[PDB]
Amino acid sequence: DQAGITGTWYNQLGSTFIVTAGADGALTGTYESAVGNAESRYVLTGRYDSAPATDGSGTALGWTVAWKNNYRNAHSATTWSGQYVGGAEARINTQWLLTSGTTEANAWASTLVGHDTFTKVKDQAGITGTWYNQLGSTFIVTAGADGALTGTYVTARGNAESRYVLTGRYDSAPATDGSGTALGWTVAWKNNYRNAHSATTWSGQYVGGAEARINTQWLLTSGTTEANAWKSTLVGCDTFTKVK
Amino acid sequence: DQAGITGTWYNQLGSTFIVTAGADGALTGTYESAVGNAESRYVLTGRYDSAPATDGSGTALGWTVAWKNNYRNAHSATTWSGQYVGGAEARINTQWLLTSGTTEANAWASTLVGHDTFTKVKDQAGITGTWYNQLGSTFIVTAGADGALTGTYVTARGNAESRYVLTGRYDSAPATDGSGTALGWTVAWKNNYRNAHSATTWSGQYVGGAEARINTQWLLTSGTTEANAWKSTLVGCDTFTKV
Repeated sequence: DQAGITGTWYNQLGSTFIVTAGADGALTGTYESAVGNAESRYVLTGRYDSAPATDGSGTALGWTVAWKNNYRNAHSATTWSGQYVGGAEARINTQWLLTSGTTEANAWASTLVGHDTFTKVKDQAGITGTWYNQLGSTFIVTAGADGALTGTYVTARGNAESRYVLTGRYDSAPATDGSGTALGWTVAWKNNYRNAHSATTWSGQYVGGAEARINTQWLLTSGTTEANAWKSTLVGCDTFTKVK
Repeated sequence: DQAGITGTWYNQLGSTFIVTAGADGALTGTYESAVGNAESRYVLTGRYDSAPATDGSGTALGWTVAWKNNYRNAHSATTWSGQYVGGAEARINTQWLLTSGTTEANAWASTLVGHDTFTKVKDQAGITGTWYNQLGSTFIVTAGADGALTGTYVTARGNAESRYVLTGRYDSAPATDGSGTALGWTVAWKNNYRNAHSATTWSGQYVGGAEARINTQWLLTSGTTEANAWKSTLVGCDTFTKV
């Protein structure tokens, strides 16, 4: 829960994840990566299921880091999708997508995938607006000047109805060689009407111009028992356009 | 290397992988899963980089299991994409995609993703033919009556030229409810002309009819040093059509 997630987490690479869980399902914090084109802290935002099922399954959650701070710009964003498991050896088991901004020629090679285990020991104008994917889903987002993404997601498919809060990050200083703009965001599939004990992260890049698009891959993690943890995470791809 | 890979491997779930690596980059064997809708042995086929680099990096490889045998049909296929790392604690580090045959309505929810670590210590007619993806790549495949897939792959993109061998598996007895047919295959990016020290696995489903498709997700693993292992694997999606 909130008390369970809030705190400092360490992964198998030596990265440090500092997070506060809000009563409302918010995740806010800083990420410090021991590997890659990274240095010092980066802002992270995400969501978690603030009312997980009480059958001993984990708590679905997700979060995004855009790899830009005052010192470094790696023209990339990672999203982690996973579940928090509580108790004496508390864990956040995740899968992650790392998208780099690329030319359209290199887009097929844009996205790394991996797994991280966390333990408690050891432009703006372009993106802001309404987007529509091939499923009929609607993504309403405001890009902040500081790399924030905030808005609501409405899915035409799955155990979803009405709007869900979304938070994420984008590279607010993309390279100006015609590369896309790396970004990601999370929805926890809980609102006032439904709780699907799950969270999706989208990792992708915004491409501008006459046919602007946001090309993404996503991870959907469900809260599971440890028995079913191997079958907790769906993967897919969504293409968003500004026209339905 | 061939000698390093050949043998019995065990993962964190208690599954057993028995494999023979051929001198030609072939992987053949049986998989026994400790979890899921699986019992007894299932055929596996795949490929590996038979000429990895000698800078200490792992050896790219992948393989497929279609979850059909004489006792069980789970209308699914898993592809593992990873690298073999040799020495005293030999490992195969993988990511996997498990695609289930679904209706078009449920296709968005068809594919699971995970990671497995292995240690040495504990529609035949529809599919057969030429397929083209959105990148301009060409996939030529023969589906065997037994769930085999064999053929060649020619990629319009990446560190690739001419044909590469492909092997894989499909559900040779999907359900009679309009679901797609689960399948997967592997290409190791080595031929007589090029070695890209990498292997791709496609996991997906064949949908038949007037606009037949193979909808896939893929994992591309490069051989890396242990320091670069975190950045070894690309993920994407390819749609293949007959046109």
